[PDB]
Amino acid sequence: RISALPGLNNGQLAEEPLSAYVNALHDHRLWPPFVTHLPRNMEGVQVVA
Amino acid sequence: AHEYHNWLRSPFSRYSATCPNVLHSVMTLAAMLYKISPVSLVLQTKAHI
Amino acid sequence: IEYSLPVPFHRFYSNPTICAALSDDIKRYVTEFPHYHRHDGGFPLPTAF
Amino acid sequence: AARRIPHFYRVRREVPRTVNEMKQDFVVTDFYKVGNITLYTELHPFFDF
Repeated sequence: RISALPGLNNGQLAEEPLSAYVNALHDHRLWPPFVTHLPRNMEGVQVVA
Repeated sequence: AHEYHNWLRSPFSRYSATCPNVLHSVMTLAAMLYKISPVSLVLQTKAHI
Repeated sequence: IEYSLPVPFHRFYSNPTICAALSDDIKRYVTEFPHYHRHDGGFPLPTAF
Repeated sequence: AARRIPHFYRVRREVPRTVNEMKQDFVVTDFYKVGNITLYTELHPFFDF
């Protein structure tokens, strides 16, 4: 709740929501250090093993 | 060892090394993750943050 | 779940989380538009309501 | 209406944001600034336009 700006993040300016531009927690490009499942969406993200 | 291309640089761990183990430290770590794109900047200013 | 139908009809009672859990169409809709997930009355009600 | 509710969300199109909702995200001081688009509708205390 603190991370986003709920009062102003109602919209889009690309495929991404406004909340993704304001804070990195809501940005899908930032991954958690430990993963168990791949994310649903990976538009600009490419994973290399 | 690619610090410059990482998302979280040295100040993050420098802060976490000494922060008290209280909720507010978690909140501040979240607040430090605010992005500094122009869209983020206009959203932050409109909230008067 | 099989016998349950979600009815978002009021700005106080339109919680997108419950509707997405109960209805697959609403789940796809919210997946397409993540900014609609919020709870401030910004979730689009059907045109009738 | 209850059966038709899923059919509304079946189409993944977003809806325009109403003007009354847009008024709510200005802070107390910048409501009066020229950046408040909606001011041309705020004509009467007791009525909406």
